[PDB]
Order: sequence, then C-alpha cells, then structure tokens
Amino acid sequence: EMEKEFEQIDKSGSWAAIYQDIRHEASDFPSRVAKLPKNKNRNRYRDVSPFDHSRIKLHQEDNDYINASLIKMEEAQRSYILTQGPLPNTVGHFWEMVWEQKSRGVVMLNRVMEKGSLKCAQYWPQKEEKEMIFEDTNLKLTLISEDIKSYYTVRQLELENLTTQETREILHFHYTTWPDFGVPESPASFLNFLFKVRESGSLSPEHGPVVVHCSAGIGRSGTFCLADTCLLLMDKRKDPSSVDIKKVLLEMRKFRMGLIQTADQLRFSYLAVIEGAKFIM
Ligand SMILES: O=C1CN2C[C@H](N1)c1ccccc1S2(=O)=O
Repeated sequence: EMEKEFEQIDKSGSWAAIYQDIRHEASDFPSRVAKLPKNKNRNRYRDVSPFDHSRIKLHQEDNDYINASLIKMEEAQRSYILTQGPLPNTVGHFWEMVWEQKSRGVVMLNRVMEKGSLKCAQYWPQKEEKEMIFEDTNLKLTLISEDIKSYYTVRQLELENLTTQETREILHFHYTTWPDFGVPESPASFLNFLFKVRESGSLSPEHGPVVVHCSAGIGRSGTFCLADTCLLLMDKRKDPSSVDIKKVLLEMRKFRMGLIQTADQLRFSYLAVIEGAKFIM
C-alpha cells in the first residue's frame, strides 16, 4: 500500500532517489517534427518536445505542428491532451486543436505571470463584450460567464467556427493558487478542483480529450493527469492497493517526456492520490 510506501520514503527522505530512478527508466522516443527549423517559433522551451508517435496534428495543410501530446490510459479509459501554455503566435493553433479534437474542457494550472515573467499568452477574452477573433484559424471566442472562487475560476466560453458558423461551449477551469515556488502544502484545494472538472463532464468519453496545460505542459499538468488516472484505477480494480503510482507515471511518460518535474511534485502526487482515496472509499 502506497500510504506505507509514502511513510517509508518520507521517513528515509528518499524522494530525490525514487525520482531519479523514474528519470532513468523513462521512455525516449524520437521528436523529429518538433525539431524542424520551421517549428522553432512553435515551442516555448527547446528541451520540451512532443514525441512524434503521440503528437497532436493540426488539420491545416501548411504546417500541422503544435507542441501537444495525446496521453491514452487504456485501462482507465481516459485520454488527455497535454500542451504548453500558448505563445503569442500559437493562440490560433491552440483553439484550432480544441475545435478539431472536440474537447469540452481546458484545464489551466498556471497564472499568466509568475516570478515576474509571462508563462502563457492571454488566450481567452477578459470581458463579455470584447470577443477575440483568430484570423489565421478562422475562429471566434466569446466569454459567456466567469465564476471566480478562492482557489480557481471557471469560465464558460463560446467557440465559433467562422467557416461553418457551428458553435460549441468550452469550459475553462483555471487553478489560480498554485504557488510560484514548490507545491501546495495541502492537496485539498487541488482535489476539490479535480472533482469540479470531473463533475463538468469534461473528462467523459462522450467528448474529445480534455486539454491540460501549465507553462511547459509536463510538471503541474503531469500531477493533474497522474492523480485523476490513479483515482479512477482505484475505483475500477478488484484490489485498489494494486495501483502503483510509479508504474502509472512511467506509462504516462511513454506519451510525453518529463511528466512530473521535481521530487516535490512526485511527493505531492502521492499525497493527492492518498487523500483523494479517502473521498473514494
Ligand atoms: O518567449 C518566446 C517567444 N517565442 C516562443 C519562444 N520564446 C521562442 C524560442 C525560440 C525562437 C523564437 C521564439 S518565439 O516564437 O519568439
């Protein structure tokens, strides 16, 4: 059981050691499309690339490339798109992907500015009456409503395909209180946030995969997907303590490199799964 394994690693202070074994066992697949010179202004970080095998392709004949991966968790029957925070020149591509993959939700785990630098473009409207038009991808985005709570904001957005005049409702789940350094002290507000996303239907198989991002799309984003999938597997399995976080994380790392960036994020993931298991047992 992971709770005892938690106490063992914590009492022995072995988190950096566990984390290094995960780093050493992690998959390494080609990312040739990411590294083409024509794609250098589509990547926020030169050392964070989708693998070719799991990369989301835009349906635009010119350049299909976006820094985004499909993470397919076969046993849990859950998919996620993990992506980087959009850049100024990729906001249109972002919303094109949302449209094309039939996503119902967008999960944002960063603030636009952290540590005095921009981590993400402002890619949604701040006021109802000032909609955004992405001329490159022929999409219109309108803010419908915004519910601001202590730890997170939920926004209803209308995405319109200007080409077909079809419209869809997108839910934007913005976790606003992840600290600039380290991880939250308690996983309570993060679990509350994850349960809210689940309750919305955004993670349900009726819809395309949820889009999840932070700045790079691997750290905080990783923690979100890892906790969700681990909790879902505990519901599904005859024996809930058969769930090994380290194995699930390595399975997720076949689809996108670097998921969970620090030993602190790994400890936090264990704590979130352990605490969330109480509200699921
Ligand atoms: O802050 C930026 C702005 N861009 C995204 C990324 N960094 C980058 C990296 C290498 C070359 C060009 C660019 S960018 O498109 O100007």
